[PDB]
Amino acid sequence: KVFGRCELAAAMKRHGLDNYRGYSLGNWVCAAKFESNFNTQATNRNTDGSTDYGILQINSRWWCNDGRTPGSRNLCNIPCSALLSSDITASVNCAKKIVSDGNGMNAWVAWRNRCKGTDVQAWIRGCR
Ligand SMILES: [Cl-]
Ligand SMILES: [Cl-]
Ligand SMILES: [Cl-]
Repeated sequence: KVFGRCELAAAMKRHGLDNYRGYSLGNWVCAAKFESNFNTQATNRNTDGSTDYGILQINSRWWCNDGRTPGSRNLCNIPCSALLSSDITASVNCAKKIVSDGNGMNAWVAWRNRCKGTDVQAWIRGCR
């Protein structure tokens, strides 16, 4: 599913991301825009052999099991395919574990490089 901007904003707010660990809703929507272009089906391979999955591009090295990342952990205890569902619950639940692990949203390279320090509330401007 390719979400609309305001459609994703509303889904992320319903699942508890608005000001989760201090990060307003626009931070998460900006993050999803540049990680996946709002596409729950997005995948991208990493040079180390891991793969990033879903609207927030969660890495199989640490967070999900895809059966092909040697020496990996599965800290969200889920298959990486669950992060590809048109239902974003698994992705959001796992994102909360990531953003709580010490580095905040700096865990997402795209957030640090394209959202951090910008006017992220523009990503939610004009939505209900
Ligand atoms: Cl599994
Ligand atoms: Cl933080
Ligand atoms: Cl914008």
